[PDB]
Amino acid sequence: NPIHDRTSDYHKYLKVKQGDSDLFKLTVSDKRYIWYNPDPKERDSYECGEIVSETSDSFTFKTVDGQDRQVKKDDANQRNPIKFDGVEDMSELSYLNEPAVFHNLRVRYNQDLIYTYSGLFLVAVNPFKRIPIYTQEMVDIFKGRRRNEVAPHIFAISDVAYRSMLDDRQNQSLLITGESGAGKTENTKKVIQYLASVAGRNQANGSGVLEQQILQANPILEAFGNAKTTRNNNSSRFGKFIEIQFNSAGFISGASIQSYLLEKSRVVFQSETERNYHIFYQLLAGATAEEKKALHLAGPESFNYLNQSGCVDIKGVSDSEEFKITRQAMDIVGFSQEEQMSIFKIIAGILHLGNIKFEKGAGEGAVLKDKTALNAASTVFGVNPSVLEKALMEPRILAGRDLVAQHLNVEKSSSSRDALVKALYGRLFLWLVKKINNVLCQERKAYFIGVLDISGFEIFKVNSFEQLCINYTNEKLQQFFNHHMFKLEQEEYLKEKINWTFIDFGLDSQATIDLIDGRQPPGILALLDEQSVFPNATDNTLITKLHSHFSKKNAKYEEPRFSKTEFGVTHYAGQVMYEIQDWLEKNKDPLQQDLELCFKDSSDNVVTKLFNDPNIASRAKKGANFITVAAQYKEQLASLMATLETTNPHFVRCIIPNNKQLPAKLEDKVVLDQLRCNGVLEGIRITRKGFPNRIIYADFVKRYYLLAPNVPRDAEDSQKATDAVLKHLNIDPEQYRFGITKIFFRAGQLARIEEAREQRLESNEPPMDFDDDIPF
Ligand SMILES: Oc1c(Br)cc(Br)cc1-c1[nH]c(Br)c(Br)c1Br
Ligand SMILES: [Mg+2]
Repeated sequence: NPIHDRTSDYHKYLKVKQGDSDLFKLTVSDKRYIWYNPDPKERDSYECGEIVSETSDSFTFKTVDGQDRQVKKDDANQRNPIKFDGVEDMSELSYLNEPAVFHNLRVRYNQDLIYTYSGLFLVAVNPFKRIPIYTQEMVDIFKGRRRNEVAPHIFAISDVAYRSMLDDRQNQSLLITGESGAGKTENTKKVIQYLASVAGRNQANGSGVLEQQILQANPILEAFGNAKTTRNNNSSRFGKFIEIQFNSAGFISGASIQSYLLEKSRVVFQSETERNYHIFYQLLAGATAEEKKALHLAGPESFNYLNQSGCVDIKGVSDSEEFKITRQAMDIVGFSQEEQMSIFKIIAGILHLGNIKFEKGAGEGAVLKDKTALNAASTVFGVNPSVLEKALMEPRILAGRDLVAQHLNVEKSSSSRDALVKALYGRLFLWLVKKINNVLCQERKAYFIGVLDISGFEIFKVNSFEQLCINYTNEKLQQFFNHHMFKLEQEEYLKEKINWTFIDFGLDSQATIDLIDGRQPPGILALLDEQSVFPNATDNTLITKLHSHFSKKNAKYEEPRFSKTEFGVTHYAGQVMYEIQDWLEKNKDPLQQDLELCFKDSSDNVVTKLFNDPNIASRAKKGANFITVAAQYKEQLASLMATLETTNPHFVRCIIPNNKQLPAKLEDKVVLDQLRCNGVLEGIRITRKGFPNRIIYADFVKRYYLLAPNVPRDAEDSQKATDAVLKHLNIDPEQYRFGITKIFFRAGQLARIEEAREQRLESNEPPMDFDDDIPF
């Protein structure tokens, strides 16, 4: 067994290295140490000092240099006995404080051990380097193992979820949190892998093929939906809820993906040093010359949407090599060889349209002198060039009931062309997602395990509407954790009347969540929508309204003194200053009907669908206007949170080590912030200070029954049989507390008492054998 062979890759890569004699001499030392601050100014930079002397309320230690300071014992950050350094579960630490909890993560991380448990939830500090812990071999190890039996691993919590789904017959979900570039997506993938191989049919195409498809899906989505931002080379610019469905038996019956809030302004604009979506870069430098000549493609720097950020390559990635993998996945899912081409015709077309140059006519209406790009785009799109032209600069609109044709100036024509682009892409993602889900969804599920993988919290120099929506979400998920961890939990202890003194773990971002989506009184997204429907409304009228409502009124809000177009929101992960520029047209999402009228008329069977399929081209109507971006997302989100609330949640807090995407560089001010706002320690204090073990006296007969002399799975009070089954074994009763519909146990006490009789081969079935028919 690899688990026990201290030679296996399992031991080499998942277990902490055996120490040496010097270490032992140290581990048994009688000395006591303190975690202190060499420089008060910098709280998060700690040094280990030896406690030299003490008094009733204070410790006195010597610093690294040699000077001695004291500190009242209450404000002392005691260092845990070094036999703890490396603990796979910080729930066990004797002293639970920031430097102590950070030192364990340092120790383990310096050993390439990225996983550690902080109670019921797992932790994952980005390695920023590959580690052989996700092989089929490591998959097999974890399958069917109790969490205690094995080391912390994304595969463990997955399995744990699985058993719980099968056992309680309750749907489950894996919520992976983290800021931008912390591992969420990487860990997301492992959950599927493990879940696909462990609960899959061993390949009967349908179930070994259905699984290959499920697996081949993500690369597709990551090709058109991910990109290089200044915080991650593979940033997920759209969230998603992946659902893995199981039949009543417990085998993978199917899966379905639900995309969310895709940053579609990226196709037309990328900040300095970033990249458009990979998809463009792959097809461009990865397509056959024959294909290269059919879409009139050329060098990335030739296309306006790709040559502006000053970055066309990603250190370590081969767009051509990646382009292949993409086509490889499209085939596994089911995409036709025809469909795929359109996909690229549409992408080539999105590039050409962006090259289109509008110029001032003799008058103020813009003109197109060069038709080269206009026709290239129209050509591969199956549309009519002159129709497109007229649609771009002279869109017909209604004046009351009149039909007036507009004549956009350069500025307005450009923006229209961009609206076309973005609209084109957004539909395609949707479609690609839509198309895909029909392959993977072909049987009514019995149960499912949801895997939420969103865009993490981000703070760029210019933060717009997308960034507000993104952080709004990251704030919503965070509260989902708080609620479940402290709110629901404590609320459970209160009525049981278990005599639980309420604790306020100081974690609650309701004020911030309210300032954004609240309706009455109106939060930010409310006034925004309201401004979005008023005729003579402008960005200025908007920030002013926001200011008007919240400046010097709301605590999570701030009106800057250095700007008249930015407003600051205080998030759990930090304050974020938002530029209000373009929020109106962004929230309205405009597109000229003539353009939409121009594409429905497309010869290409893929494009046509984008503008004709109602669930692709349509848009809800909110009375006299269409539904706003801010309104549907709030709606989509609320729907998810509704879906989430109906499951049993498993948390995984991913932690970025530094801000340089570098391995072996765990910066401590960075890590500590994350652990702080994430509420990790608080997440640990609650499991320690609480009784998380709980079962009614009915299910008490499930495992604790014959414990004792006489006292079976049957009785007419099981509350009578309670204090008799453990009392006989005299289990500390100060460990549990019998409040009243069921009974609680403290800190995995159910476990020690479990193995008391669990790993009991003494009478477990080796009494039959003593005076058998061995008597004559
Ligand atoms: O981009 C547009 C536009 Br300009 C107009 C409509 Br009507 C729909 C889309 C679209 N965008 C995303 Br994103 C999705 Br999903 C869809 Br449908
Ligand atoms: Mg991600």
